[PDB]
Amino acid sequence: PDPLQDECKAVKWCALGHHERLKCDEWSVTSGGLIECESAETPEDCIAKIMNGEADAMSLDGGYVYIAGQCGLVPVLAENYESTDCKKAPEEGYLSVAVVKKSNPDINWNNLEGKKSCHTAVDRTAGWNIPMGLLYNRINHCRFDEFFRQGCAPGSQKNSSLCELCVGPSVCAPNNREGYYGYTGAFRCLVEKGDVAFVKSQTVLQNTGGRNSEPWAKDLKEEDFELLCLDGTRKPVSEAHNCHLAKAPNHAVVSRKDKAACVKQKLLDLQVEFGNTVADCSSKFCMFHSKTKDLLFRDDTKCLVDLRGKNTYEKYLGADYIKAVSNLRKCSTSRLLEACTFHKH
Amino acid sequence: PDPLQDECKAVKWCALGHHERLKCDEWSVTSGGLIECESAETPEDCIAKIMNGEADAMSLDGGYVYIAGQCGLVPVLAENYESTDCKKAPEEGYLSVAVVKKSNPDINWNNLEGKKSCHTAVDRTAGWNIPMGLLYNRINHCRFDEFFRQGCAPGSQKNSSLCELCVGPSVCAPNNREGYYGYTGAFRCLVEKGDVAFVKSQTVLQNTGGRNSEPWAKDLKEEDFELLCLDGTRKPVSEAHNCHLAKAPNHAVVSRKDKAACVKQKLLDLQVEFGNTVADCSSKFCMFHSKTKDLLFRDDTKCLVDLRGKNTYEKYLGADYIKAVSNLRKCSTSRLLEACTFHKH
Amino acid sequence: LYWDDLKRKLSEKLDSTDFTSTIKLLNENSYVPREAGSQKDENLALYVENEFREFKLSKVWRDQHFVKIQVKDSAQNSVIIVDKNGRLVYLVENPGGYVAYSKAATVTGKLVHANFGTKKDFEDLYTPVNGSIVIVRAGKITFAEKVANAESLNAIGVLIYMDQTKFPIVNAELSFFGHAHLGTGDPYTPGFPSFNHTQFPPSRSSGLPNIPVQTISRAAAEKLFGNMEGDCPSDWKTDSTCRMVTSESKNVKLTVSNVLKEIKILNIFGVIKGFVEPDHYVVVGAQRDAWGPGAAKSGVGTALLLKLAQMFSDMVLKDGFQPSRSIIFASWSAGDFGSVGATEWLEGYLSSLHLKAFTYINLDKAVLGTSNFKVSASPLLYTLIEKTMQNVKHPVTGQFLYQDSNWASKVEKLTLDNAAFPFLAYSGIPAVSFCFCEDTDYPYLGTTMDTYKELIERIPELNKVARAAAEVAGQFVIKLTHDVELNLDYEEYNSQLLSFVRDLNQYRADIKEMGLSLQWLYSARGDFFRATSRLTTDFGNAEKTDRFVMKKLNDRVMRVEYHFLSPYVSPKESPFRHVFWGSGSHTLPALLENLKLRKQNNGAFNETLFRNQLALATWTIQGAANALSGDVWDIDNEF
Amino acid sequence: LSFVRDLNQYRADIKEMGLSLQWLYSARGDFFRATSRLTTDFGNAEKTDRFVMKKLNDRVMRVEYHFLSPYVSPKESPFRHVFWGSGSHTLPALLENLKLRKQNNGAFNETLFRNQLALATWTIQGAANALSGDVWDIDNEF
Amino acid sequence: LYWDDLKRKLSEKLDSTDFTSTIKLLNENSYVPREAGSQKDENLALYVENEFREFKLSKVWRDQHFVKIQV
Amino acid sequence: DKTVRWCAVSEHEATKCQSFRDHMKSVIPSDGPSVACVKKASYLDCIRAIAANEADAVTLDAGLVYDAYLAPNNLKPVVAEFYGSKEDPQTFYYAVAVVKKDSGFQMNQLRGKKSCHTGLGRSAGWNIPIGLLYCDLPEPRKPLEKAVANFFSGSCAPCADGTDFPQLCQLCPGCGCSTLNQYFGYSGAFKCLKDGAGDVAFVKHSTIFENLANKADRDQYELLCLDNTRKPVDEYKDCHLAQVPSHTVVARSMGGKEDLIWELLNQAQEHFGKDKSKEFQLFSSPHGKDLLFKDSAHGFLKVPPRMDAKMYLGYEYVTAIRNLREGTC
Ligand SMILES: [Fe+3]
Ligand SMILES: [Fe+3]
Ligand SMILES: [Fe+3]
Repeated sequence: PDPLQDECKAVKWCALGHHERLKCDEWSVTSGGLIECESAETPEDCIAKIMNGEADAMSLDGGYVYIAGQCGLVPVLAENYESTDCKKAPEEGYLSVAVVKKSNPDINWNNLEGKKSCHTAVDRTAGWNIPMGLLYNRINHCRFDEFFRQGCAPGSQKNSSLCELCVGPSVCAPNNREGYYGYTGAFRCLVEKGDVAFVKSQTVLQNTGGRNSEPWAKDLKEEDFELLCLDGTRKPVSEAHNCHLAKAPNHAVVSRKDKAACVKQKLLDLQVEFGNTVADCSSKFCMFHSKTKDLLFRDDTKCLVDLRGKNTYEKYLGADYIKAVSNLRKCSTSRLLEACTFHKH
Repeated sequence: PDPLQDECKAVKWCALGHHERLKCDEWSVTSGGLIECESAETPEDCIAKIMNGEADAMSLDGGYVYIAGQCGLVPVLAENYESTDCKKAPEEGYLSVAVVKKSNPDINWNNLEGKKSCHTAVDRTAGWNIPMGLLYNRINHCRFDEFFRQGCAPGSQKNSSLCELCVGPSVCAPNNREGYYGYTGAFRCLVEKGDVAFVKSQTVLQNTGGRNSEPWAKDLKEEDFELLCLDGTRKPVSEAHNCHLAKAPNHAVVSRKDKAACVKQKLLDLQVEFGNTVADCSSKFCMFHSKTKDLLFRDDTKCLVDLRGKNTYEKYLGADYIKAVSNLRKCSTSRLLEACTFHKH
Repeated sequence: LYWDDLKRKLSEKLDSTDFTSTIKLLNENSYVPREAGSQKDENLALYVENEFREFKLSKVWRDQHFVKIQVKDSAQNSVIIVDKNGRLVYLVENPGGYVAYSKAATVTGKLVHANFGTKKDFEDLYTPVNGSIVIVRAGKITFAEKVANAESLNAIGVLIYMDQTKFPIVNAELSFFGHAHLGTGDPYTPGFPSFNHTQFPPSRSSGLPNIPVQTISRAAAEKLFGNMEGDCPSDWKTDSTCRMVTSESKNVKLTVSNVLKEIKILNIFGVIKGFVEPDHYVVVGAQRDAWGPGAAKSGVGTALLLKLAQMFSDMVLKDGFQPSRSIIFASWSAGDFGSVGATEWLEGYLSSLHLKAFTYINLDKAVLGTSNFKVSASPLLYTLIEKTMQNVKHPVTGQFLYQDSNWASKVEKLTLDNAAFPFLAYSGIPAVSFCFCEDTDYPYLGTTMDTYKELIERIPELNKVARAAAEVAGQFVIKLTHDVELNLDYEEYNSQLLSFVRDLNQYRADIKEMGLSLQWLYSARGDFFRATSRLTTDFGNAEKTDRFVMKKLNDRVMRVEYHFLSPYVSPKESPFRHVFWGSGSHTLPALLENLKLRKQNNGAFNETLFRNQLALATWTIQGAANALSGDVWDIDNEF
Repeated sequence: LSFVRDLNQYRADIKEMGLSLQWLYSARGDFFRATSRLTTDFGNAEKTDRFVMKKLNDRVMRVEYHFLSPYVSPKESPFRHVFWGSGSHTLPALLENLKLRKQNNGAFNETLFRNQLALATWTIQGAANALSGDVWDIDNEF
Repeated sequence: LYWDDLKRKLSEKLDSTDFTSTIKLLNENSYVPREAGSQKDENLALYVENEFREFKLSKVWRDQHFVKIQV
Repeated sequence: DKTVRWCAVSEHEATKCQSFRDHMKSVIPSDGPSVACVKKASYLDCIRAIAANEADAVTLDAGLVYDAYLAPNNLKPVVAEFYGSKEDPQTFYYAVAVVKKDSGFQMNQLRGKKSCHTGLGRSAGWNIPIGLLYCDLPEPRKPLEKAVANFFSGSCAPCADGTDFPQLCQLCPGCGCSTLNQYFGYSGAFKCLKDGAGDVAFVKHSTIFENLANKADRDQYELLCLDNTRKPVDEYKDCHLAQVPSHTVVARSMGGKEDLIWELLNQAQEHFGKDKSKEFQLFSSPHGKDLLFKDSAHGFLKVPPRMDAKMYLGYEYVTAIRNLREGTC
């Protein structure tokens, strides 16, 4: 590395499963190789690839951003959902709610013990960290798979209760090959087998009113669902604002310190030709648009915004979130996190 | 080998080079698998195969019969050349002569030192043992490749003088892939490059008078050649009887003691349908007839006759022959013979 | 442990295993009409899958596939006697079963009776089939072939029935299921695997009939003959009742309406990782689907597959058995349609399976009687079959399977209708396939009568018999793994090759009229012999301790079988490339078969075809040699 | 990947035709893993176990050869290499035919493409199953 | 030995080898119009063959072939 | 219940192993785990033996843990040593470079000096210091052994090939890979310096305290810090080359008896850990230092389920090892 210059030739992206891979390839061709694609079957494996430079960048939910940070990666750019003005600071975060069927008269916050649950995935913010930590502070033990009777929390142990509702070909995988994986998957899970789904507040709207055209969701109505409020009551979905579990930091892009800058710049640039601005997404390529749901980025992603000094995972996620995930540390089952916390320096 | 019976299902024959192999195959098919074919590139290798039961039988010139015997094989049946009555005892042997061109006025028995020689192969009776041993008793050393100036004695060291006249694709091999190999090859060698050929007495006749139709021999005349008599004179070829080096035991079939009987019986039987009796050899199969020259048996072979008690190589070859080959023991270069004489019992 | 140990252990384990129970269990209504790609099918599939898991054996997975199968359309298929107009008598019958992949059509005309599906041979009879429906007995050959020949002679429609002599079934109102595909597996994915129907959906005729084929009940056959003038010959090792041709006064009309139906085949695997060459397997398969309850066609097999997998896993964990090479059991599906399941799997490793699987055993139809013990395999497994038949004692007779009076045992060639055939003729994997067969083939075989009852009613000690079958199958596995040296008879091919050269020399005359030298062939045959002689030597000089030098040799052995597949013909065109056991003009036998025609002085002999046949068949063998060693760079530079 | 990319520029045409083009990605991936294992097994193996190394180098030695279409006869089309060969089996040849689709004329042989893609897929697929995946590639789901 | 060694060695060996001479030698009328399957051809062939033998390298052989050329 | 076949490297370890076997017999019930001892000549033979089912366990320095993980061995770490105190267990230690007082050279002036290493491929004795000097080595740097042999003017690098790299065994002829070589290991590498055979010893922060009881004897030595200064030996926390992971016991990936290994060691530390018994000590011996386990260990911790060597060692350390092996400057 004598007086050298320019390692920022191309950015290698880490993609889960098949679909994210396809989307990445497409993004590759069209960029003229500014974006390179590596793949893995799990989020943790993707973070590992980036740790050891087998890849450079991926976008992640806050919960996984925590793991990534304990493993030495840094946040580079945040996903902003509220505005199309990409110069805005990162939002304070999205709303995390608990959703049930209006059909079901008895379920409430203080009633979960025994019911059937649906989660985006283990270790995600809205699907796990927020709700599980708030329940933990109530039951003061960690056998969540004994609190709920049954569930689908992708990334859980293949043979616990919490995998009994899953379906996707790869049963219970923390990726798209599990049907009930993600914000959408957890909603469907609710529609079809669970009593409660833990997801983001915009989820019901994005999947009712024919906005989602899959057989299972085409005729669904926003009015068929309610939210669980912490105080025990129930409210319409249009009331998340006054009936949510907590705020959740936006998903963020991570890399290694060595390559953060490179990564930034190429993303900010690529956004100029492939972000919100693209009027039609079936003609030209769209980063924030996904053939399926939420590939590489959240489909409701508007802008990738600079972090304005919150260049550290403790800084970006914020105290409150850190404090909450830490309280749940004792229940982790993340093999990558134990790995990243072995060395004593 | 509890009280068992009948190992004489089929006899496996060892064949040199390509041609002998072809002939063997042909003999196989037609027998309905009574004869099986194994192959090797040298006589010694064939004897080795039989020693260690990789094959069972092959026919051999007296010189090689000696080696075979020192290596523990036994003679089973002899090739008879003089009569078609296969119940006759084995002949006393064929005549071994030295032949030159009438063209050449100066060569004689007492003149060989310096000339160019042609030999059937090293270790054969007419091509080597008889003539070399009789010369040895004169020069009392073993550098025959320094007595003759140059030669073709197949089976000799690739880079001695004695390989300098050879031609066959495989230069100097002790098989058919050397052109100047055998009774015929040595004659041609004489015709084309040598001054003396050591062969059997019937050789000139079998290859002159259009009896041999190859380009090199079609116009040759018996009268173009003479024999060297031990007393220094020269005589026409029709005079071998009074102008030969010595008698040579007939070629004989060898096997191991275990399988001698089997071998005999199947040969005697096969002779009934495939020996002299076959009126036409292009229609039906003939043992003693060869596409080329002398494959598996000598083409002048008439009968395979029982040995009448000479079931031992010392017994069959006879004292005189043994005494002669022994005197040459010190010049052997046979790797198989040293092998067979290593053990001290 | 040593062989005796494994032999002794495997025996007592076999001494305490109820095969009859499982053969029955695989008969409960839970999975009885387990047709290909049916629910029952899928039921047993998951049963096996779990059982394997329960057996605690290593990795075990599923193999999904979407192939086009043919089924009986809602419209009824039927045979009816009718003159040059309308049906006078009655609709012979509305067949209860059908011949898959049969041409979906309907035609009428004369009705000839060519004993035993023409056999291709039998077609050389008096009455011509030049444009007329034909009747044939189920026997010597496969429907596929029966039909194929019929059509090759320009016939139309073919009826297959089970006569009384050949099929001593009391009930004559019984109907059976057919195949009709002159190949193996889905008839639209030759050499390459299949997809959806939505994607790559060709119709057919890609090696399929193009002539309606219908299975007929003996009763129906009776009636047909009833309306026939001709008289059945004694040459036909049959018995009275049948005719040769329908009575001129009138003819018959065949109407078959069948439809294709995309189903989802499910192959179930499960291996037992080895300890030294963990990546060299011994595929042990067994058809799992069936038309009727197929207790024989599919029961005994899967029964053995399971019980047999149950043992080895156990032996490995509890008894200390350390297979040097991994074992991989597999229960195929959609087998009634040409091993569609197993074949499309192979289709998947078109050029690497041989690098993985070194032998394929097959348990299908393992127990069908107690008289004979037929055995079909690749010469490479000849000595194993032999030495094993010398270790296994007949279930009924207290004596050993091997006939001590011979030195040359009888081994049969694999037929187009045996899952083992594809493994050997297409994937180049040596394969064995035993059968406690009978002089007469099981009758209830392709019919709804293949029940566990009528079976055991016809084979009282079915348990002991199945046990034996499970034993010879077991030893094969122990043997193909126990030792470090891969024990395959690569020598037997020298003979197999010489035999060819011999038979070919019987035409040296014809070979001469043509400028052909036929010299290059001997060279190959020889260039190959040496190759084997070195391998056969290198082994002896190598130590069963140098995992490296041994691996380098065993791999050479593992190449032998595969390399006899003509590398000059495309799998997509002619899937069975094996010059010795395949099918096509590349076939070694096919060469002579064309040359024989030379003498007939007619045009039947295609000279240009021969010229190549020989030419390539030579380089095929030649290559087989250069690939089997010769220390690499074979130096027979002279010639 | 470059191939897959250039091929996605016709995803439109690929769509007019019932083609799913999904099996190709699977192969391309089923192959990627294959190389990732090999690339791993090497690191974990010691340059002292002549055996485990030989078993690996052999796999590497298969890589190039296995990209030769095992569905075309050498006697007919000798340059079988899907990447550098010459013939309709050629990977480049596939796109080259598809390009003609847009020309709305008959220049595009659809049946030819269908196969081209179909086989070119299994060619790649096979290349994968041959390059390891620890043998018996277990992506049994799909 | 290590790469550097082999690299360094191979270099000095390359530092002392007259390629120009041999490029010329292969121009003497002994083998000039060395057309395919010509005598000159066969001449140089045997030259290389022997040179290899002279180089004292291990096995060295010939590869015969009869192809149809156009003239 | 059942037997754990411990792999002992050479005589001294073999002696301690047999005493370990005997003492556990006297305290463990008939239904508890027991030890059997298998003696080999080197750690590498212990690694093969475990893979071949000839033994079950052996404790290795973390740099050797990487090698043990590689095929065809595939051993995994199951129990880790910890240092410090039972009160604040440390699962790491410090690699230091010890030299004599006033010898007058800094870390940037090592070329031409004589070095004492604990053993080829070990964390403190080799991986860390050679990793730090790598680009100061002359090309060609492959093979590593040769560049190292040309940088220093003689070394003792136990386990290295003295036939191929004679300068590496110049201070300990033969490069013996066990305690029969008096300059082997932490204490042997220190003895190599103290005896005056070498100028620097690449050891751990506790080595000198385990070897010199008097502060006045210890005042004769110093540490080389990375900033090209020197500090006293008490000041290792601010003058060390790196922090490295603890030594760990490894076992087979299949039929490995990891449960029994933990069971045996957990009981062993309870009966025979620091200050527990007057009869036998797991972490010391009259027969030698660091036999079977390091004398500086205070106990054991069970490694988390199915953790592989790479995860155990951590990205950093694994990266360093890799970069030594191919490595580009
Ligand atoms: Fe989220
Ligand atoms: Fe003679
Ligand atoms: Fe250490």
